[PDB]
Amino acid sequence: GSPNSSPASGPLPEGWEQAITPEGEIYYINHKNKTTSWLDPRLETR
Repeated sequence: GSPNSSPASGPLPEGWEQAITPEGEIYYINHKNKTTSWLDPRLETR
């Protein structure tokens, strides 16, 4: 969905980038206050 279909249904807004910890566990990074959280992705779907 290059044009948008994909980076629009599961994008990563500035302040929420997905990555992996040195341990290898997958988690989300909050650059807003430099903190680590395991809460569902940005959009998720509350």
